[PDB]
Amino acid sequence: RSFIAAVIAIGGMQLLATMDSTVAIVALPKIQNELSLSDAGRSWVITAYVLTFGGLMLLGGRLGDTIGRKRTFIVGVALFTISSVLCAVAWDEATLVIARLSQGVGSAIASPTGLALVATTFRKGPARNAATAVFAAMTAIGSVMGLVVGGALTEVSWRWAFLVNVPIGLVMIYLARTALRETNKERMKLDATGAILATLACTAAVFAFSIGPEKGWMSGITIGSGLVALAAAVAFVIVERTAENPVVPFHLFRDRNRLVTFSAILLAGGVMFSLTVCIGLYVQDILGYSALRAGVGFIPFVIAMGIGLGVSSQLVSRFSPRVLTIGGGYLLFGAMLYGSFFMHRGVPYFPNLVMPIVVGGIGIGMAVVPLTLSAIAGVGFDQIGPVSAIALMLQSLGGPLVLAVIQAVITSRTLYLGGTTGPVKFMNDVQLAALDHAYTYGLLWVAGAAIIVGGMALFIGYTPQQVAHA
Amino acid sequence: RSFIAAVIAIGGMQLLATMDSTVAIVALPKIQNELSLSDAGRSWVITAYVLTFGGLMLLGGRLGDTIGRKRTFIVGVALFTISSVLCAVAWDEATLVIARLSQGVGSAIASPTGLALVATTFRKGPARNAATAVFAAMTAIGSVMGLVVGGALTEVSWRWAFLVNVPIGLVMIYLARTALRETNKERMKLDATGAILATLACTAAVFAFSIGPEKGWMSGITIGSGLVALAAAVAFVIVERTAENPVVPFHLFRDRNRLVTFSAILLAGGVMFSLTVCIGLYVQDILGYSALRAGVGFIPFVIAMGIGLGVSSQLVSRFSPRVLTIGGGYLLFGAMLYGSFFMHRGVPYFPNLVMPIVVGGIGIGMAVVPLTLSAIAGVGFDQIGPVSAIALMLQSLGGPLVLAVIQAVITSRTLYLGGTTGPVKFMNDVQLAALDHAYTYGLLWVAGAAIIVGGMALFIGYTPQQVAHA
Ligand SMILES: CCCCCCCCCCCCCCCCCC(=O)OC[C@H](COP(=O)(O)OC[C@H](O)CO)OC(=O)CCCCCCCCCCCCCCC
Ligand SMILES: CCCCCCCCCCCCCCCCCC(=O)OC[C@H](COP(=O)(O)OC[C@H](O)CO)OC(=O)CCCCCCCCCCCCCCC
Ligand SMILES: CC(C)CCC[C@@H](C)[C@H]1CC[C@H]2[C@@H]3CC=C4C[C@@H](OC(=O)CCC(=O)O)CC[C@]4(C)[C@H]3CC[C@]12C
Ligand SMILES: CC(C)CCC[C@@H](C)[C@H]1CC[C@H]2[C@@H]3CC=C4C[C@@H](OC(=O)CCC(=O)O)CC[C@]4(C)[C@H]3CC[C@]12C
Ligand SMILES: CC(C)=C[C@H]1[C@H](C(=O)Nc2ccc(-c3ncccn3)c(Br)n2)C1(C)C
Ligand SMILES: CC(C)=C[C@H]1[C@H](C(=O)Nc2ccc(-c3ncccn3)c(Br)n2)C1(C)C
Repeated sequence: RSFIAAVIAIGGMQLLATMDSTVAIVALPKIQNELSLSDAGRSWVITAYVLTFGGLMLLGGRLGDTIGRKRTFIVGVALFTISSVLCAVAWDEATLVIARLSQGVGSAIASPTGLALVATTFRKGPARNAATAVFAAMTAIGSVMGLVVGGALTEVSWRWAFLVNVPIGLVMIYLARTALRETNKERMKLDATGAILATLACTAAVFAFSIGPEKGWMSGITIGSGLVALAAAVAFVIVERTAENPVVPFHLFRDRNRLVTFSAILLAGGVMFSLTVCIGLYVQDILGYSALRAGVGFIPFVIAMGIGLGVSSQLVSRFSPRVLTIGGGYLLFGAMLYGSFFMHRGVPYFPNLVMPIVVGGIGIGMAVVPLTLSAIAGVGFDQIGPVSAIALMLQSLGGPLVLAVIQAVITSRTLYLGGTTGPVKFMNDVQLAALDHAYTYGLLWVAGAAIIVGGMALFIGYTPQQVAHA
Repeated sequence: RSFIAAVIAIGGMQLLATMDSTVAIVALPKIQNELSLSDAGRSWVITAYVLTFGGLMLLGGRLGDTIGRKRTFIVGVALFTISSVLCAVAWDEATLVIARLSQGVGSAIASPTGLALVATTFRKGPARNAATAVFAAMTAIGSVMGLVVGGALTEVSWRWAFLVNVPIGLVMIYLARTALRETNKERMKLDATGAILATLACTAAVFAFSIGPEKGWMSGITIGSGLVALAAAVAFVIVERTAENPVVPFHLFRDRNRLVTFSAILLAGGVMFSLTVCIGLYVQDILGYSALRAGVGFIPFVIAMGIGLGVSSQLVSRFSPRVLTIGGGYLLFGAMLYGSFFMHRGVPYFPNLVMPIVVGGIGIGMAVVPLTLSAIAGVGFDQIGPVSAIALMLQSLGGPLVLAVIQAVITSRTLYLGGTTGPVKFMNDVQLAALDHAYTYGLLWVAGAAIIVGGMALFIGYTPQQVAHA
C-alpha cells in the first residue's frame, strides 16, 4: 500500500500536465464564442502556458537541490491546482492569460522534480524498473482521459472542464505528503547568474518562435527577440565555466554514449508528439468521430501500452536497452506502414483502426522504459537534478520541431493532389479526398524519421548491469 | 501435365546455372591437389566462367529474335551440358579453362531466353503469375541442392560433381522439346556493329576488374584494359542511336517508373547475393557444420521460400507490387536484425538458426514475385528480348559490387577487435571470437542496404491491373 501510493504520487504531475493540455485544446473553439477574444487571442492562451513552462523549466531542475525535492514537488503541484481554479473564472482575456502563465510556472517547478524523484526515491533494481513503467504509463492516461473529459463536459460549459483538475490535484498532494520522505542532506547554494541567463535565453527563444508566424519571420520583433536569445545563450555558456553547482554541467556530456541517448529522446519525442497530433486530427476531421467518441476509441491504446510497459519492466534486467528499443520500434514501424496503405475514409472500426493502434501501442511501451532508465543512469545525487531537467526539455523540444516539418509536407501535397487551405467543413468531398491522401502520405515521413531514431539507437551500448539490475 | 512440364522446362537453366556455380566453389580446394594449378590458377577457373557469361549476355538477348527463342533455349542448354562433360575430363589447367569458357557461352545464350519465354509463353494473368513463382522457385532449389551434392560426393572425387548436370540437362532438353511451341513470326536481322561492340565492351570490363587485384589496380594492364572498355562503350552508344532492331533500346528507359524498378533489382540482387555468401561462410567457418550438413540444414529455407512464392502469386492480383515488396521485405528485415543480436558461436540449431531462416525465406519469397512481374510489364514481343537480358545483367552485376563492400567491412572490424587475415584453421580461438563478431556486425550493413531498396521501392507505382490480372 505504501509502494503503490509512492509511485502514483511521483507521476501525478505527468497526468495533470498532459491532461490539461488536451482539455485546453478541445475547449478553444467554445472559448471564442463566450469571451470573444478574436483569432489573435486564440493562440495566446496556448503559448502562454508554454512560454513559462519552457522558459522556467531549467530553473526548476536545480531548485530541488537548494530547497528539497519533496517540498518543491508539493509547491509545484499546489500552484498548478490553484491556477486551474482561477483559470475557470476568467472574466476577460486578461485574466485567462495570467491564469495560463501561472500554470506553466507550476508545471515547470514540478515536472523536472517528478522524474528526479524516481531515481532518488527508489534504489536501482526492480524497484526502479516498476516505478519507471508507472511514470510513463500515466502520461498516456492523461492524454486519453483528457479527450473523454474534454469532449464530454463541454456541451454544458468550458469552465467545468478546467475544474476537473482540482479533485485530481488534491489527491496527489495528499499521497505525496503521506508516502514520500524528506532527504536529510545539506542544501546547496543556487547558481544565481547562470540561472537568470538560462531563463532569459529559453523564454526569449520561445517568444520569438511563437510570435514569428503572427508578425512574420522577418518582422523586426521576431529576429529582434532572436537576438536577445543568442546574446543570453552566449553569455550563459561563458559564466557556466566558473559556476559552482552548475545549472547545466556541460562536462557531464562527453563523446560517450550519453549524447547518443540524449539525442535519441530528442528525435524520439518528436516522432511521438507528431504521431498523436496527426492521428487525432485525422480521426476528428476525415472520419468524424467527434471528441467523445475518439477518446473512448483510444482506450485500447492505453491498455495496449500498459502491456508493453509491464513486459518491458521485467525484460530490462536481462536484455540491454539497445535491443529492447529496436525491438519495440520494430513493432511500431510495422504499425505505421499498415496505416499508411489501408487507412482510407469509410473503413470500419474494429478490423482496420483498432489493430494498428494496439500493435503500435505495445511497440511504444516496450521502447519507453529502456530509454528512460538509461537517461538517468550513472549520474548521482548532486547532478540528478539538472540531468533530469535536460532529459524532459529535449523530449518536449523535439515535438514542435518535427511536427512543423510534417505539417508542411501535409499542406504541400494537399494542394498538389487538388485541395484547398481552410476549414474542413467547407469542402466539396473531392477536395476532402485529397486531404485524406495527404495525411496518409505524411505517415510515411514520420516512419522515415523513426528509422533515423533506430539507427542512432545502435550506438547506445549500455549494458543491463548499469541501467538496471543492481 | 502440359502446364507443369512447360513451367519446369522454362526455368531449367536457372537450376543448372545456380547449381554449377555452387558446386565449383565447393570443389576448388581439391582441384589444386590434383591438377596443381597453383594459387594463380585458383581464380581463373571461376573468372573464366564469368568472363564469357557476362560478356555474351547482351548478345543472347537479341539472338532469340533472329533465329528463335525455343531453338535458342535448346541450343544454349545443349552446349552447357556438353561442356560439363568436357570439364569433368580436363587433363590439366589448360583444358579446364576452355571447359569453363564454353559453359559461360552456353549460359549466356540460354539464361536471357529463359526469362523471355516466361513473358511470351504465358498470357498475362493467373498463368503468368504461377509461371513467375516457379521460375524464381527453382533458382533457390538449385542453390541449396548444390551444397548437398557438392558436400555429399565431394569426398570421392570432384569429377563426379560436374557430371551431375548431365542427367538434369538431358531431362530439361526433352521437356522443352515436347512442351514448348515454336512461334511463327518473321525473323529480325541481327545488329552486327552494335552486338560486336557490346561484347567487347562488357568482356574487357569484366577482365579488367578480375585481373586488377592480381596485378594491382594501377598495374598498367588494369587501367590499360579499362581504356579499351571505355573506348568500346562510347562507340557502342554512338552507333546505337541509328540502329535497327537495337540491342539496347535506351529510349525504352525514360523518367517513368521502369528505371525505379530496374534500379531496385540491381541493388536487391546485391543484398540477396551478399546474404547467401556471407551466411554460408559464417556457417561453415564459425559453427563448423561442413558442406553436407549446411546444405541439409538449409532445406527449411526452400520450403519457406516456396510458401512465400505461392502466397504472393495469389495476392499479386489484388494488391499492387509496392505493398507486397514492402510487406515481404519487412519480414526479412526483422529476421536479419534478430540474427545480428542472438547469433553467437555455439548456439543450438532448432530454436536459433532455423526460425530466422524460415521467416527470412517467406519475406524473400513474397517480394521476388511482384518485382519479376513488374520488370516485364508493358514491353511487347519485339522488345522483350533485350529487356529480359538487361534485367538479368543488373541482378548479377549487383552481386559482386555490394559483396565487395560488405567483405571489406567485415575484414576491417576483425582487425579492430583483434584478429588475423588468413585461413581460419590457424586462429587462436580468441582470434576466432573476433571473426564471429565481425560477421554479425557486417549483417547490419546488409540491413542498411535493404532499407535503401525499400525506400526506392516506394516509387514503383504500378497498379495490379498492369503487372498481372488481365
Ligand atoms: C521518449 C522517452 C523520453 C523519456 C524522458 C522522460 C518522460 C517519459 C514519458 C514519456 C511519455 C510518452 C508516451 C505518450 C504518448 C502520447 C500519445 C498518447 O498518450 O495518446 C495517444 C494518441 C491519441 O491522440 P490524442 O487524443 O492524444 O490527440 C490529442 C489531440 O490534441 C486532440 O485533438 O495517439 C495515438 O493513439 C498513438 C497511436 C500510434 C499508432 C500508429 C498509428 C497507426 C495508424 C492509424 C491511422 C491514423 C491515420 C494515419 C496517420 C496520420
Ligand atoms: C530480385 C529478383 C529480380 C528479378 C530477376 C529474375 C530472377 C529471379 C531470381 C531471384 C533469386 C532469389 C531466390 C534465390 C535465393 C538464393 C539463396 C538460397 O536459397 O540459399 C540459402 C542461402 C545460404 O547461402 P548458401 O549456403 O546457398 O551459400 C553457399 C556458399 O556459396 C558456400 O560458400 O541464404 C540463406 O540462408 C537465407 C538467409 C535469410 C535469413 C537471414 C539470416 C538470419 C541469420 C542467421 C545466422 C547467420 C549468421 C549471421 C549473419 C552473418
Ligand atoms: C511518391 C511517394 C510514395 C514517395 C514519398 C516517400 C519518400 C519521398 C519518403 C520516404 C522516406 C522519406 C524520408 C524519411 C525520413 C526523413 C527524415 C527527415 O529527417 C529529419 O531530419 C527529421 C526532421 C527534423 O527533425 O529536422 C528528413 C526527410 C527524410 C529523409 C524523408 C525524405 C523523403 C522520403 C525518402
Ligand atoms: C559501432 C556499432 C556499435 C554501430 C554499428 C555501425 C552503424 C553505425 C552502421 C550500421 C548500419 C550502417 C549503415 C548501413 C548502410 C549504409 C548504406 C551504405 O550504402 C550502401 O550500402 C551502398 C552499397 C553500394 O555500393 O551499392 C552506406 C553506409 C550506411 C549508411 C551505413 C552507415 C553506418 C551504419 C549506420
Ligand atoms: C536501422 C534500424 C535497425 C532501425 C529500426 C527502426 C526503429 O524502429 N527505431 C525506433 C526505436 C524506438 C522508437 C521509440 N518509439 C516511441 C517512443 C520512444 N522511442 C522509435 Br520512434 N524508433 C527499425 C525497426 C526500422
Ligand atoms: C523506407 C522503407 C519503408 C523501407 C522498408 C525496407 C525493406 O524491407 N525493403 C525491401 C523490400 C523487398 C526486398 C526483397 N527481398 C528479396 C528479394 C527481392 N526483394 C528487400 Br531486399 N528490401 C523496410 C521494411 C525497412
